[PDB]
Amino acid sequence: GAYKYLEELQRKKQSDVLRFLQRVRVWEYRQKNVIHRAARPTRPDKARRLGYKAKQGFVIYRVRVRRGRSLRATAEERVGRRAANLRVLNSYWVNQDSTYKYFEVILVDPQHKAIRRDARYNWICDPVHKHREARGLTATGKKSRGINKGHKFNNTKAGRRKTWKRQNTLSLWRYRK
Amino acid sequence: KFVRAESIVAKTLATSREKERIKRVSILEDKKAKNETQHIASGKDFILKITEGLIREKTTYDGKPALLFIVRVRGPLAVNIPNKAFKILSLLRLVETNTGVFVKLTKNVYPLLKVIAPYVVIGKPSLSSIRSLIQKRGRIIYKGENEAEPHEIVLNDNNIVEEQLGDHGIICVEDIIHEIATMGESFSVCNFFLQPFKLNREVSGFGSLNRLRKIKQREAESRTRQFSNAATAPVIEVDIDSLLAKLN
Amino acid sequence: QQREAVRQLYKGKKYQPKDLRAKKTRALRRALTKFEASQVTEKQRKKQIAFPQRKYAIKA
Amino acid sequence: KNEAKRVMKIVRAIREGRIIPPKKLKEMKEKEKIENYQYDLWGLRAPKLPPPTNEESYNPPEEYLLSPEEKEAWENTEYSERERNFIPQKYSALRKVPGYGESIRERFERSLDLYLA
Amino acid sequence: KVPPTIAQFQYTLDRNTAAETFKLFNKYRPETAAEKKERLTKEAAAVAEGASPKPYAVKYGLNHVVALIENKKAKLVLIANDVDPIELVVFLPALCKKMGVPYAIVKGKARLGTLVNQKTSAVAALTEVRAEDEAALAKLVSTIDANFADKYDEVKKHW
Amino acid sequence: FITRSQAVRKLQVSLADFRRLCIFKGIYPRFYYAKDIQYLMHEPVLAKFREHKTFARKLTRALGRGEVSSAKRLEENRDSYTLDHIIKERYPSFPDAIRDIDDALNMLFLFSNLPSTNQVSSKIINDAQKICNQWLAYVAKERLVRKVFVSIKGVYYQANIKGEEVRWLVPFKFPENIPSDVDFRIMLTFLEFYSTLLHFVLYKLYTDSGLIYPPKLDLKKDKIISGLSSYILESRYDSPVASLFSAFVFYVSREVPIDILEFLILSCGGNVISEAAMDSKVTHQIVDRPVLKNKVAGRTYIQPQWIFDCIN
RNA sequence: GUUUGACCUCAAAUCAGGUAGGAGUACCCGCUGAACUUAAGCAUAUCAAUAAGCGGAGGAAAAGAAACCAACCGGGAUUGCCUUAGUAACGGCGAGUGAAGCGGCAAAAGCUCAAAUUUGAAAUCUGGUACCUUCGGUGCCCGAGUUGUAAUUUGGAGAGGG
RNA sequence: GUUCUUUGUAAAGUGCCUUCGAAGAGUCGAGUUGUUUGGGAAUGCAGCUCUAAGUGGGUGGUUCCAUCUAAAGCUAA
RNA sequence: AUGGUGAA
Repeated sequence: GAYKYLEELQRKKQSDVLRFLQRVRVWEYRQKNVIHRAARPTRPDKARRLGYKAKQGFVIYRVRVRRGRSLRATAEERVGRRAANLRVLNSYWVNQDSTYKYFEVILVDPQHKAIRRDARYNWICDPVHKHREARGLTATGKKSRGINKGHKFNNTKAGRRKTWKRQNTLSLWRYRK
Repeated sequence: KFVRAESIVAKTLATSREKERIKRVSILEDKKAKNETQHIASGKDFILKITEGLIREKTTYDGKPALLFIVRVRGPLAVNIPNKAFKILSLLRLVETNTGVFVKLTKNVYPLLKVIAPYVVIGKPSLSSIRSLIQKRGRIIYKGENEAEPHEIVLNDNNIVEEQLGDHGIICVEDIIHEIATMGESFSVCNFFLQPFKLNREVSGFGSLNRLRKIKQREAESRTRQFSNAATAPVIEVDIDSLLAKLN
Repeated sequence: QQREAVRQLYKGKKYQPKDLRAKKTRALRRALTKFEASQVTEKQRKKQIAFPQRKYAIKA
Repeated sequence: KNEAKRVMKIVRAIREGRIIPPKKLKEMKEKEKIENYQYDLWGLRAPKLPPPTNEESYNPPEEYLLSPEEKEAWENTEYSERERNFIPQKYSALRKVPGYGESIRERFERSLDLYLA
Repeated sequence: KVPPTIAQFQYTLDRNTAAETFKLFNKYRPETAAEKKERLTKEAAAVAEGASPKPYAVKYGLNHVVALIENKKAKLVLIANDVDPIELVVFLPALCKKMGVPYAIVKGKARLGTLVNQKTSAVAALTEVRAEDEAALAKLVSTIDANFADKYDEVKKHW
Repeated sequence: FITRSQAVRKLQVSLADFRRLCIFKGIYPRFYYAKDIQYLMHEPVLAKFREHKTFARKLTRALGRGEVSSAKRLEENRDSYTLDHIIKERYPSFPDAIRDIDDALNMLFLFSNLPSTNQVSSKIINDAQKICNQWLAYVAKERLVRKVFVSIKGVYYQANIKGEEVRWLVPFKFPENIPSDVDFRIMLTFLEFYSTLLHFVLYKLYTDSGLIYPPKLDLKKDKIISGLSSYILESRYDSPVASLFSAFVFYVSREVPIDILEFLILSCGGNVISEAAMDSKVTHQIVDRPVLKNKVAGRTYIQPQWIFDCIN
C-alpha cells in the first residue's frame, strides 16, 4: 500500500518536504529527555522492515547520542540499561543534528503474554537473547563484528578470538602426526 | 443571532405544507357540512385508535358526546402554525407545550379537531385519569389579597369552590370531577375555571441518561403518532391513561 | 490448617498468592510453558498435515 | 467466506450448546429480574421516634385556637425558635379542610433528623 | 517556512461543506463489533433451524485507501491534516490529483474516527453507495471540486 | 474522630454519593466516627458508585461520538445496585424494622400525593402510589387498625403491626405547592432507601402472615377510583375495632373524599358505595351539606366526624 | 454552544499482574588494553587482534540457510577434525609471521518477516470476570488494534481463476 | 493397542490451460582520520563529509562471460 | 606494567 510511497519518500532525505520535518523534529526531540518513549514510530515503513508489529508488547524508544565505538550500538546499549525487562530487536536512524544523532530503537517485552504465545516472535523469550546489544548480536553489532560471507571476512568470520586461539595453541594426537 | 440558510427554507417548506394541508381540510368539511357531494374523498367521520401488535382500529364517529383530553406536543419540526391554527390553539389556550385541557367532542367539535391534529395529541381518558389529574394538578385564577388576582396558584381548598362557582351546586373539588366525568350543564364554567394543567415534560433535562432517554423516547412518538396529512385524514386517538403515567 | 484454608478460598482462580506457588527455581518460573513452546504458527500446522515426516524402511 | 465461516462456528457452538441464542436470553431475563426483592431475609441507637399526637385536630375544642395577637407573633417569629409548626384552625365540616400547605417541608426537616443527628 | 506540499493541508474544507460531507458519511457507518457479533448470533439462531446483497460502508485503512485510489475505485476521499508523522499522508493529495479521484482535506483526525468505530483514521473513503444517495454524492463531488480544488489551484505553490 | 473534609478525600467517591451512602448506613457525626468510615470502605455499594460513574464517562463518549447503536447497548447491559445488603446490617431483627417503618411510611405516603416534575421521576411516584395501596391492601384486609386522628396536617393512623403502634400521616388529596427551598435529592434517597425496605416488609406480611406478594391488580376498578377497592388480593377479631361495621353496608357520597374514608370502613368491615363509581341495601350515607335532599328512612345520616369518634 | 463532547498528550496511585539488579565464571560472546621480553638503540615488525579491568549470556555459546566459493565432464547453510602447509603471501626477506578454496570425515534440517486489499463484513490479540476436564478451554464483558492485528506468499518463486 | 467424537458447500496437494506478478537507503558507494591484520587490489571496523539505482545491484574470471541478491530475523547436531 | 589497599 502506502509503504512503497513512504519507502521512496524516505530516499530523498535532503529534499524540501523531509528537510522541513527534520528541522522541526530535531528541535522537538531536544525538548524531551535523552532516553524516552515514542508512542508510534516516526518512520513506520522502516519499523516494519526491521520487525515491528503494532500490537501490545512492542515499544519504540527514541534515543539521543553524541557525535565523534559505534553510535548505533551505544544507542541500543543505553536503552538496554534503562529498559532492562525489554529485549532489543533492532534500531534505525530517524534524524540528526550537528552535535547529536537520534535513533528509534524498537523493543519487545518477552514477559508480556501476547509475545509468549505467537510463534513468529516467541523466540525472543528464550534466555539466550538477554541483552543482544551487549554482545553485538543486533544488526549494527553483527556489522561492526565484520560477520558476513566472503574473502573480505576470512580472519573474522566465526569469532576473531576463536580463530586466534585455534591458530596459536598446539594440537597433539595420541599417536603423534 | 445569525440564521443559517438551511433554516429559512426548511421552515418555509414545512409550513407551506401546513398551509396546504388545512386548506384542503377546510375545503372538505365545508363540502361535508354544506352537503354538495359530487366529488369528495369520504363521507363520514373517522376516529382511529392506536394502542397495543401496534393495533390500528379505525372507527366511525356517531353523534354521541364524549370527553377528550388533549395535550400540546410541539410538533412538527419547522412549522410556524398558520393563522387558522393560532386561533384554535388559543381558544383552547394550549399555547404552551405540555399543557392539557378536557373538551367535549361533538359534531361541531370534530371538524375543527382535524385542524389541530399535528400539533397536539388527543384521546379519551379514564375516571382515575380524570381524578388523579385534577387533585394533583390544578390552577385557579382567583383574586389574591386585594389586587393581584393572576396568581393561579393551587386547588388548595373546597371553599374556593364555594367562592367562584358555588351557586351551581359546586361545593367541593370532588364535585367538579362529577361535572367533568359526566357531561353536566355547568361543565364549561368549571372548564373555564381550571385553565391549564401544567404537565411536566417527560425527558426534562440534559445529561448522560437524559440524552439517551430523549433519543429513545423521541422515536417512540414517531410510532405512537403518525401525521396523516390527508384530506380525509382520520383523527388519531392515543390512550391517555398510559400517557398520564408518563406525565404525572 | 491455615494454608489448606487459603488454597480452598483461592480454588482454581488465576493469580493466587506468591507464597503458595511452586518454588522450582527462577529460570523455570521464567521460560515458556508447555503450551507456549508447543504453540506453532498457522502455516507450519498446515505443512505438518500436508507433508508429515513419514516412516519408511529401505530394502524389500 | 469469512462471515460464512464465522457463522458456521457459532452454529457449531450452539450445536455444542456453549452459547445461548439471544431470544432465549430475554427469556432468561424475563424469569429473572422481575423476581427482585421477593425473598425472605430474616426468617444500638433508639432512633428518636416522633411524638404521638392525640386530640389536637381540625375540629378541636376551640380554646386551642391561638390568640389573634399570637397569630402574627407566631408569624413574626422565625422557624425552629418556634413551638408549633402551624396554627390550628377550626373546621366543623370534613369538607372544609384546606390544602395543608406545609407537609412537604415537615418531612424535609424530619429527614435531616434522620442522618445529620 | 513551509515547503508547498506541506501546508497543502491547513487550507482545509470549510464549515458548511464539511457538515454536508458528514451528513453523507454518517449514513455509511461500518457495523461495529457489538452490532456485527449480535447479527451473526441472529444468523446462527436462524440458519441452524430454518440471499443478502453487498452492504455499502466507508473504507478506512491507509493501505486500503492507497489501494482504492489508483484502482481506481474511490470516489470521495477525506484526509485529516493533523497526523503524527505528516510524511505518512503528504503524497496522498498528489496521488488523488494524478489519478483524478476527487479528494478533500478534512479538519480533525478524531473527527474521522467518529464515523468509523476507531479512535483516529487519518484517511477515509467512500468507494460505492446506495442508489438513493448517488445523486447527492456526485453533487458533493462537484461541491468539493468547486470549493476545495478550484479555489486552491495555487496550493501547489507558495511557501 | 475525623473531619468531614477528610472522609470524602478518604473515600474518593462523590460528596453527594458520600451523603447518599451516609443515609444508607445511618451514620451521624457526634464528628465523624473514624472506625465507622474505615468500616464503610469495604462495602459492595461503594463498588457501584465508582462503576456508576465510570458508566457515565463511557456513555457520554458514546453519544458524543454519535454511535447511538453502541450507546443503546450500554443500558441494557447495565446493572442496578440493590440495597438489600444495606438492610440486614441495619435491620437485624424484623421487629426492629417495624419500629423504624414509622418514618418510612411517613415519607412514602407523602410522595403518592405529588405532581411529577423535572426534579422527581414519576416512576418513583407511580411506585409510591402503588406501594401505598399495597400497604393499605394488607391493612384493610386483616383489619389491622387501632386508632385514627384526622388533623390539620394530614390524617394520622395507628395500627399494631405485631404490636408497635405505627403512625403514618396521609396528607390531604390536593395540589401541593412545591417550595423552592426543599431538596428532592436527599428526600428521594430516603425514599430510595425506604422503597426497598417497604418491599420486604410487604413480602413479609403477606408471605409469612397472610397472602402472596404482591397480588395482581384489577385494572378496571383502577380506572374508576384508582385506590384500595382495586388491587385485588388472594392468599394462594379480638379488638372491637376489628369487629366494627360488621355487615353494616354504607353509602358514601361526594362531599367527603372517599379515599381517606373508604379505608377505615374497610378496615372495620362495612361496605362502601360511592356516588363516584358510575362515572337500597345500604343503610348509611355520609354527607357534608347544609342542604340534604333525598333523606330515606333506611339510610342513617351521619356526618363523618362521628365515624372518627367511633374509632377513638 | 461564554455549555458540552470527541480525541491526542502529560499525570497519578501503599491499585492488578509482572519483570531487571546480586552470586558464580572453566568454556563462549562483546568492550577496553599494557610492560618485562625479540632484531643492536626502539616508532612499526615484536611481547599482543595477550594478562588485568568492564559488560553480557548458556548447557553449551557463537555461527548459519549465500549479495558464497570457483574457472572445473562445477561445487552448494554453519560448526569441528585430518589435510591442503609451514604452501601462497607478507616481513630494514631478517626475530619470522601465517591463511584459504578444493579433497577425506564428524554431524546434517531447514525456514519466518517486510513486501501489491479480508474489504461480501479485524477473520486477531490482551485483560477482567463466570464456569470447566486448569502448564489450559469456553461464555460474557473490557481494552488494544485500521498510523494494520489475523489468513493467504518469501524467488525453490508465488497468486488469480478454469 | 483400546475407544469416545469426527463437518464445514472445511483444509491442502498434484498436472495441464488461462491473467497477473511489488523483494529492505542516511544503506550501497565515495574521500579522509584512527583502529585490525602476516593481508600485497587499506582487508575488516569506527568516526566525519557528501550520498545512489531498478531489462537493477554485489562479487570474480580475459571485449564478453560466470556467479549470487545485501542493507530484516529464527534454528538443533 | 596492570589492578588494588593505606597515607601529616
